[PDB]
Parts: sequence; structure tokens; C-alpha cells
Amino acid sequence: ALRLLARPGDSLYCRLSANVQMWANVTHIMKVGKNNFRPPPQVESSVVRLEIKNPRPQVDYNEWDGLLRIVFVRKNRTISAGFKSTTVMDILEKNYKTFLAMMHDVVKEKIDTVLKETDLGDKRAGKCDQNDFLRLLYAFHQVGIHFS
Amino acid sequence: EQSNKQHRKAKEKNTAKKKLHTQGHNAKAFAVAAPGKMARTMQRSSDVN
Amino acid sequence: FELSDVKSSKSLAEIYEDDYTLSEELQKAHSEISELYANLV
Amino acid sequence: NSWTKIYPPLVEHLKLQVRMNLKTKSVELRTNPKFTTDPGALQKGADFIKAFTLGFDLDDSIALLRLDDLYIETFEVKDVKTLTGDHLSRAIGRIAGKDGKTKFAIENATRTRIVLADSKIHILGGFTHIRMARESVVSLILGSPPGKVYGNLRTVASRLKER
Amino acid sequence: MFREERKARRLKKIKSKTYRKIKKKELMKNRELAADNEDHDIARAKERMTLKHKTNSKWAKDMIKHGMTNDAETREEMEEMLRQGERLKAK
Amino acid sequence: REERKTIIGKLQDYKIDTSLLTSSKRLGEG
RNA sequence: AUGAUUAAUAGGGACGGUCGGGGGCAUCAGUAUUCAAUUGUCAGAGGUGAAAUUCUUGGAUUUAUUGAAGACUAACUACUGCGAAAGCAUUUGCCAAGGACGUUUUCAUUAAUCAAGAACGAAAGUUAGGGGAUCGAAGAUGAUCAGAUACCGUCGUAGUCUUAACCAUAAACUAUGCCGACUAGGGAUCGGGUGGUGUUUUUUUAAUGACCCACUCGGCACCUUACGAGAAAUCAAAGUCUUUGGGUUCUGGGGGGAGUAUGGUCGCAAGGCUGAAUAAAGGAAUUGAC
Ligand SMILES: [Mg+2]
Ligand SMILES: [Mg+2]
Ligand SMILES: [Mg+2]
Ligand SMILES: [Mg+2]
Ligand SMILES: [Mg+2]
Ligand SMILES: [Mg+2]
Ligand SMILES: [Mg+2]
Ligand SMILES: [Mg+2]
Repeated sequence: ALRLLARPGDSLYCRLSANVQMWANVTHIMKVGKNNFRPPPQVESSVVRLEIKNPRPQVDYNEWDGLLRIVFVRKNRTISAGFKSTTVMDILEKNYKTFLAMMHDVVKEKIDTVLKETDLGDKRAGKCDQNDFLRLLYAFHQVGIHFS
Repeated sequence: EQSNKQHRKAKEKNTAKKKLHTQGHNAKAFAVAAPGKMARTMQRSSDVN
Repeated sequence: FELSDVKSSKSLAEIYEDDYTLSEELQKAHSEISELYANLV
Repeated sequence: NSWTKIYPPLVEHLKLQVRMNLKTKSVELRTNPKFTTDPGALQKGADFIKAFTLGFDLDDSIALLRLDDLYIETFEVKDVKTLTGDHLSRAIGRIAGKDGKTKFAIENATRTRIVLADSKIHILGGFTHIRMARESVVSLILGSPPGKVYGNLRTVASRLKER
Repeated sequence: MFREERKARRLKKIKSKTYRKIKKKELMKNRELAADNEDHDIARAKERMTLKHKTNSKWAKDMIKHGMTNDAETREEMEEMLRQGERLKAK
Repeated sequence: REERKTIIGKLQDYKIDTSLLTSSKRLGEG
């Protein structure tokens, strides 16, 4: 539950928080102690209220996950580093080949411009807000890179 | 039927002297000179109030 | 059922030797009860 | 001090020609062409004396002469887990248990014999017997308390009796 | 000597109250089975003057005053102390 | 929020299917 | 050219032979893992409790002669050693450093403790390069049958290594401040020293070296102890004749498991366009009904 309620910049801020928070708002109601059940569980319990947004924010379910995942592999590490992994370039490079169908150095350069122009390449996913990812999500779409 | 002995954790709760400063200011500085007259005069004032 | 926790007197040759050769021990207690009863009655 | 009970079975039943060499501190077994008859007796005698050499009671070692499907399994604690210092020393105590009770618990249930030569463990039995024993001893190494292992030892014991 | 030595520091390093309590328990049982009033009177004589085995001692008073002996295990130790003191006072 | 509204509104201009796009789930394959 | 006394079983320095898995820089060896070459053979190989992804007739696995990459020093390894601690196990060389021992050598109180302040600091982690053999968080995927073998396999990013910089937390334990004195017996071990008309060796003697015995310093420790302390476990220190003074630094004013409220302090969201749709024999039936 604390991951769901986690706010940007907090220790428990994670991919689950980022994904759920943009499709709904979660709020704490009460705390339930382990004594309140028998046989007593080894973990504490809680009650939360989930309010799903109507209308659903019009962003692709896959694209939002795709960007969130690659940057949350190391949340406390810089976003630029998260894209330095070799497989991140390979999975992303083919995704660009898909865009052209309907170049490793180029996708390297394109990523460099996006992180530099958005001024997001030097911050950490654990300290980022919905808007920051959305701006990151755009800047890749403009340069033709789609995550998922 | 084996029960290991508890590991008495190092105190993470604030120590008593620290608790004084856990507010916006230093609680030790805003005191009075005569705590004896502090209690007596207030008790009279409270009932007069 | 109970599993012994002390060293077996029988050696591995002996335990297998037992297998080489419902229970006679049960059938001895079978009779020993009878004579106690036969004497008691 | 046990040699008086070692050479008789080999020389008589196996018809082997036995000797122990003080100078090299080794045992010597030779097949007698005019007397020996079983081709597998020589290796069987070698198999038997090795078992004693690993730390085994003689009478248990005799089982290898009597039968043919008894084998030696061997491994070290470090193969299971890299335990050091007290962690290693305690882990040995877990396998033996108090008064060696735990080692006797496994042995009776599985129909094998165990020698805890410091970090070195050797197991004698049928292939089915030793393998399950390997599981029980290893489970102790990983940190399982013996009492839980004792329950599992009882479980496998019943399966052994039914079949 | 080296073997008898070797068994000691390993045993000396194991200080666990459950283990040591078990060892002490069986030691007394062996002591009693295997192995006069003047000594007893002297033993009571020391006990009756010093007053060492009641709850005025530093340890016992510390446990009692702080809602700390209500846990059973420490109560057993406190009670064991009183009986042993009670045994000395016996006549 | 109003900044968010522009971005999400602008996102409509750049939207594409995901069918052939390989997800980032493949990231660990290496 | 010219005023005072010791040289503390206090301290600093010097000198002599040693001692050490102490540190840094080079250098050597070592199997093993992976990969590659050549080489003989032909079906599987692998892995689990049981299997499949997986590699394999372009030859797997296995055999043998080599080579290359990067770690790392097994067995010796011990109730042993060195370092302030964290830590430290191949060969040889260089660099400086160090404890103890011996000294009829030297300075003469130079010392103990330590807020402030400074150096180092397990593993993990951050920045920028190199390297990347093995392992391997994350991740995908084979299999999802069976409870002792119930979390297994294949691939594997960051990381594991190194260079130059950041963080400063552990059951960083002896759950046990530092310095000094005193208070029982015994023999094991390490380093040094002393002594013997002791053994072995030097296989010419010898002298050394290795052992034996006795003593003496310093160290890790260990047995017995109605010596004292403790409730006890236990402790030669957690001891110093009933109640308390050798010197000094730091910490605490009450434990453990649950809850309640808050005139207190400091923090903590989203949302404004979008909307579904016969109760019942009107039955079951290889089992029924008349
Ligand atoms: Mg006044
Ligand atoms: Mg002097
Ligand atoms: Mg010197
Ligand atoms: Mg050494
Ligand atoms: Mg030291
Ligand atoms: Mg790097
Ligand atoms: Mg330690
Ligand atoms: Mg002292």
C-alpha cells in the first residue's frame, strides 16, 4: 500500500506508484494492526481508497509502461544512465526500424538530444513527477522513438 | 520448540535530550527563572479565569 | 510411529540379513497374553 | 586391533591372498589363480577395506563383502555452502546433533551409515538409500533445524516400510 | 592434553542460557545421586545476618520496581533466588 | 495541470499502435 | 669557559640479531572456468524429485597436444600469526614501516584521558574511463506435475575486477571504555633472551641449524579453584573485608508487546467530460412415471 500512496521523491516511489497514480488516485483511510486478525499475520495491514479517473487519461497503456520501466531499472540512478545499457539501445533501435518500416549511432544521437533538450538526463526516476515523464514521453515521439 | 533470544534493538527513537529540540526551536532556552512561582501563580489565575 | 535416535546394534549386513529371513515377536506376545489370561481366569 | 576380524572373511570366503605392508603402511590383496574363483572378489575386497579406511565400523564394512549393490557416496560441506569459522563448526554439530542422536536418526530411517570426519561426510547404502540421505544431511547444512528434519525423516521412513 | 584443551574454548565460547541451563540441570542431578547440622546452622547463620536473598538486592529491586518481572522467564529467576534463600532459612 | 493538458493534448498528434513494437519486457534478454 | 639531584619494572630516541598470511610497487608460479586451434569416435549431451526450453550428423558431450582472456591462491590452514580497526595466505626483488627481546647506550617528566579538529573505515551504493573469464540483483523465457528432494533450468543487465574521485552505515560484539597497581595453582602455544658439560645433524671434526630440560620477559588463550563478585549463567576480571574516593572520556534517567486522543510541530492528492441492460416440472431420468 505504501508504494501505491508513495509520492514523487520518496523512498518508496516506484514503477507501481507511477503507473497507478496516473490512472487513479489512491488515498490512505486507516491502519490495521496484526492483532486485529487471527492467526496473526507476519505483516501489518491497511485500508486504502482507489478513485479511478473518468475519463481515462488518453495515453497508450503500453507506451507509458515502456518509458516507466527502462528508467526505473535503477530509480536512484540518472535517467541518462538507464539508457546507456546495450540492450536498451537494441530493443529501442528495432523499435525505430518499425517506425521507418511503416542505425545504432543515430538512435544514440537522438537519445542524446532528447535528454539534453528536456533537461531530464541528469535527474533520477525516484525524484520525478508525472509531468516529467510525460515530457520525456513526448520528446522521444517527436524524434520518432516509440517505446511501446 | 526452539525459541531464540530477542535481539534488543539499538534505539532509533529519539533520546530524551534530542526530544527537546524536535520542535521548531530549542525547548531548553525558553524557560523561567522561578518554576515554584510558575506553578503557584498559574493555578490561582486558572481558577480566576 | 517412532524412529529410533540411538545407534543400531545391528550392522548393515545384519539389518539386510534380517530381510533375507504377521510377526513372530507379535505372535509371542500373542501367546503370553493368553497364558496370563488362562492363569487369571 | 581389528585386523583379527578383517582377514578371515577375505581369505576364506573370498579366497583372496591378503597382506599388510608396514613399510608403505598399506594393505595388499592379491588374487590366487589356483584358489580364487570369483572374478569380482579382488575388487570387492578392495571395496570393503576402503570403507574401513574412510572411518567405518568393520561390521558395517562387512556388508560390502556380503552384498554387491552397496556404494560409497562422499562430499564436503563446502560443496553445499561456504560456511566458515563458527558457522562451519556449528553446522557439523547440527548434523551430529546432541549426543550424535541426529546422525542415528537419519541412519535408521534411511538404512545407511554416516561418518562425520570433520567437514568430510561419507555415506554407505543402496543407491536409493544414500541419495535420500544426501538430501537430509544437506538440508541440515542449509540451516534447517534438525527437529523439522526429524519429522521428514519419519515421513520417508514410513514410505520405506510400505514398499 | 591438546585434545582435552581443544574441547574447551569451543565450549567456553558457547554462552547461551538455554544450553548452560540444561548443562547445569543435569550436573546437579549427577551431583546429588553420586555425592552435619553444624554446617547448615553456619549457612543459615550467614544468611540470617547478611540478608542477601530477598528483593532488596540491587538486581531484584531493579526488576520489580519497573514492571519488568511480570514476564515469566525473569520471574522464574527471581523466584528461584527466593526459594534458595528460603531453603537456607529453613530449620 | 494546464502544462499537463498541453502535453497530453499534443500527444494525440503523435500516437501509433504498439502491435509490432517489442515491449521493454525484452530488456533483460540481452 | 662556568651550578644543581635520580634515571620511575613512566615515557621518547639510538644500537644488535631476529620475527611477522603488516603495507605499496614490480616479477614468478599455479591448477581451475570460459573461449579458440588441431586431433579419434559417433548420438545424443545437458538439468531436476520428474521434465522442457537449450547445444548437438557443419559432430555436440567425451579424449589428447596446445594457445588466449580475466579473476583467484585449494589441499598445508591450526582453539596459530601480523595489523589501530576494517582486514591480511604463490615465487623472487625494491621501498619505507612495526611489536617484542637484549643493552652497565642516550633526553630527563617530555605523560593518561580526550569536546573542537584530523586520517583510515566490511559489503552494498554514485560519477567518468579501462577491462569484462566466472558468478550474478533486475529482467525475459522453458515447466508449472508431485511436498523430504516445493523452487528448478536457459539466457543474463547493473554489479562482481581495476584507475581517479563520493557515502560512512553493521549482531562494525567481549551485547563488556582507556591508563595504572594488587589479588591463586598447572602446562600447552607464539617471538626473543639466558643456562646444560642433554639427543640429532654437520657422515672429516666442529660451530651453527632442529629438538630435550629449567628459567625469564611480552601475546592469543586454556583447565582446577569455599580467593572474592553475582540471583544465576558465569568472571583472574563482571574481584579490591558488610556502604561505596587511583586518573579520565562518553552515555541513560527507564524495559518488552499492543492501542486511544490531539488547541502542538513538520509534511502529504486528484478531478472539469464520460453513461451498462416464466421465479418456478416450460425439470431430471441408463437412476423416471403410471
Ligand atoms: Mg525570584
Ligand atoms: Mg629509565
Ligand atoms: Mg631495529
Ligand atoms: Mg605461520
Ligand atoms: Mg594485536
Ligand atoms: Mg564503469
Ligand atoms: Mg568481527
Ligand atoms: Mg587493569
